[PDB]
Amino acid sequence: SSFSKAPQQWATFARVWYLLDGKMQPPGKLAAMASVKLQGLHKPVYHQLSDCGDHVVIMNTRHIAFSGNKWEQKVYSSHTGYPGGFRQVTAAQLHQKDPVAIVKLAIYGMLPKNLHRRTMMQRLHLFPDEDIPEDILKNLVEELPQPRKVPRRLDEYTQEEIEAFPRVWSPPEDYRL
Amino acid sequence: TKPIPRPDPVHNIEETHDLVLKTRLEEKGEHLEQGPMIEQLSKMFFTTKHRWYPRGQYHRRRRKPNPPKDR
Amino acid sequence: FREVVEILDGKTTIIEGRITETPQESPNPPNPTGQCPICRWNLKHKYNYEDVLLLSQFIRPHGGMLPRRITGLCQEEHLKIEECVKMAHRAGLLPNHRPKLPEGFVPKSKPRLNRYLTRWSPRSVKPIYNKGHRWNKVRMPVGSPLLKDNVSYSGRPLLLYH
Amino acid sequence: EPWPIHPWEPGSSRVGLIALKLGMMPLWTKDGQKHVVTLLQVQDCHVLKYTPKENHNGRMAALTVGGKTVSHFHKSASILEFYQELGLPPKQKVKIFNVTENAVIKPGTPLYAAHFRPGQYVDVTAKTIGKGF
Amino acid sequence: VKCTRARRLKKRSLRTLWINRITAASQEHGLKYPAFIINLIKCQVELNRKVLADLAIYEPKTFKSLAALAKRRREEGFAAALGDGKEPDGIFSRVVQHR
Amino acid sequence: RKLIAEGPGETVLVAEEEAARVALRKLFGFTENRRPWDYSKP
Amino acid sequence: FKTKGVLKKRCRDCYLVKRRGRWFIYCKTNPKHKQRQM
Amino acid sequence: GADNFTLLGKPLLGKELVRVEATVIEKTESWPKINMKFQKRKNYQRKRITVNPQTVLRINSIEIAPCLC
RNA sequence: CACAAACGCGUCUCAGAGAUAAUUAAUGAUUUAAUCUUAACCUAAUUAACUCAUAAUAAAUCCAGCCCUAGAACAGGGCACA
Ligand SMILES: [K+]
Ligand SMILES: [Mg+2]
Ligand SMILES: [Mg+2]
Ligand SMILES: [Mg+2]
Ligand SMILES: [Mg+2]
Ligand SMILES: [Zn+2]
Repeated sequence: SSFSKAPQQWATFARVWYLLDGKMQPPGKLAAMASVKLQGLHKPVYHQLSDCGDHVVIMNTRHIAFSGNKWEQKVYSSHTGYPGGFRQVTAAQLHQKDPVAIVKLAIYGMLPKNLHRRTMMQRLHLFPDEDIPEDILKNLVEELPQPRKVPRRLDEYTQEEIEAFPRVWSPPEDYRL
Repeated sequence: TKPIPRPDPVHNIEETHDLVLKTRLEEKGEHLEQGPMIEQLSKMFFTTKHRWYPRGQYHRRRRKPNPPKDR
Repeated sequence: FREVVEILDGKTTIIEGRITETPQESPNPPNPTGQCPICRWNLKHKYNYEDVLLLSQFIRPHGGMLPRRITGLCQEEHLKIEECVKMAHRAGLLPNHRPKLPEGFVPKSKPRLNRYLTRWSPRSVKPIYNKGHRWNKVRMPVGSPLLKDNVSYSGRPLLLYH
Repeated sequence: EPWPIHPWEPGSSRVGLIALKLGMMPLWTKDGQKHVVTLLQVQDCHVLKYTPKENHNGRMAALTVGGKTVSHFHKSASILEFYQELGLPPKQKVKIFNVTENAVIKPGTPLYAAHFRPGQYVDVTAKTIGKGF
Repeated sequence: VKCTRARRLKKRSLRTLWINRITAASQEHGLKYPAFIINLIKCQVELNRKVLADLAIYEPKTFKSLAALAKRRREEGFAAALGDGKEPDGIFSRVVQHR
Repeated sequence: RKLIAEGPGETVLVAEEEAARVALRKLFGFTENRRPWDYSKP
Repeated sequence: FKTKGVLKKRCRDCYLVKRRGRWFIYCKTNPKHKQRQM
Repeated sequence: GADNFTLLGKPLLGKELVRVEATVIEKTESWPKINMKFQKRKNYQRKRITVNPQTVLRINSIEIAPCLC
């Protein structure tokens, strides 16, 4: 690139901020791509000893969509240490109290279990809604695509689509709906 | 491409305190204790606070004075 | 379609039924020799809970499902359609098929938790406090076994229990 | 030139005081029962500083109240400088009170024991007697 | 003792490191590592994972061509299966045997 | 409206000078892709 | 109720019904026929 | 390859297309590498030192012929 | 109770909201009846935990010496009018 030695090294090991929307996206699929960016497993210059790592900003974390009945079946448990201090909280209850706890715990368990996990979690920014400080917004570079295609409801289909889809059956005229 | 933000600290860089006296380069300092200092740097560089503390004489002395250099 | 009208006119009640024009089946189906409507249009093993345009033709205006006798579906497909409609309602789709109750919409509650592919009902599942190790693991169901016969373009079997 | 005064509203909280505990006395009621009362004296009570609602808790404003007068010669440089700007002698103990926005008082306003009318139920917070190890 | 055992693991660890760099540089072009390798071997390009990692870092343009080559070869394989199987081998899928 | 050089840097002022450095290196035929110096027998 | 393993109808008026993820034998004439699957 | 083009082989490039020449500099021996095997509480230790001969090459020039079908 | 204190046998104070399990009831479809629904929407009566409102904590950088209802040491509160 004919760069000088100093600016060439700075450009290669630059930090990049990413934006990742969370509107109706499962936290597991949200954490899978977020874990890669935090570690730096997307840079061909990756190495665990090096401090390569990218900030990730996740917005709309109150609107995550757990698949199946995991809102009532999955539980998050912790112990305060004192006797009789074992607390088990359902996924729905935890999300009702701390909006970003579901996503943060999902990522916190997927990163490597070394001592760098504490360091690389500090680069993760979570926001319940689209209320981001202007300082954070000016740092962003690009937005990652949503991992799950959000299905559209019946009222979101245009009248052209409704007429295009064939009518499968012919109901009788004398039936009362 | 967007135009270069040249005059961003236009007044911050060059501010005249008054037109009767010469400007003063008084860099005020607080010199916070080790406690508040580390938590200021950790928030500044988006790191933890455990690596900003110094180390003992044993680890300092065993570092190589002249590490090999390539290129 | 027929509708019932009940009118009160001075201590006299009049009940009458009126016939409303009904949309008919499309003229040319790809498979005219089929028996039930699903396999007549080559829709066998090709629909899921997302296909609202299909599931909105075998349901009542207030969220219920039409009987198998009227529609003509085979028993195997009728249960699959019944399962998809239940999953569609819980997923948040079909918002105009809920009954209208003016008194109940004003007292809002905790915001709805987005969900999809819910096999059971929200009020009938108990938390898994004691999950268990890998040799005896309580797996949370997702989707329904009735939809395991759908075509898989990837080729990997669908993971129903996870 | 005090701050504007608003009429009472439901759910409003008032400002407390800092008092000095003198001792105990016996007191009798009209039914013949005997009660013990503790004499709490307010010596020097002035509101010191006012913190906005969004800078302290986000729900209720904070009003700072000082204790009895102490000597200037044994306080910190910052503490003496803070009182010099307001124009009051140094205080012994300083506490933070949670007060709603409709009951804010301009700093430097003196407070008296008449702030409490007889018949009311009040709380008391202070360091208990230390018995060592 | 730890010196010799780590020496055996030195070759394994570096091989694992190269695959992560190849996967990272392949995902940047929208192509997974399993698809990038098998569809490059079908083009009779015998490059080990060591030099592919080096091309990924110091040759961003060339690694794109190899990634572009793999994607074109992969899209030809699917076309043959989708057809009757009697389609003449693709312009890039033709096998050249040296003898 | 034609790109001739581009340079990174910590700040805009430092990066802009590096952009001129790349432009001068390309104009003077002293890039890093230049033909290596010939050492064969004349 | 009577928590039992297998549900059987003791009289012809007992009707099966699935509530809260379990099958319940509800009877109107004889309340003693109420059974609950475990 | 170069900045603007790159040539791939299947799996090798012909000798008439690209010529690469290298010059031998040093024919030396590697540093002493230690290979030891040990088994617990069986009194078995084997220590041997390996000195692998090595050669250092200098690559001088890479030339591309303009013959290409 | 032979210290200016400690102490009990003596005196004082002790709380709102959410949320639930079994169970009970309304509306209603697969099954145009009926039916509390691992059918949908809305809604009702309802164990204890638990969570929270709320309350406590809050001043960076006088400190040699003396006093102290502060204290093992180290700390802490007083030393202007007393
Ligand atoms: K039923
Ligand atoms: Mg004491
Ligand atoms: Mg009915
Ligand atoms: Mg609290
Ligand atoms: Mg002191
Ligand atoms: Zn019965």
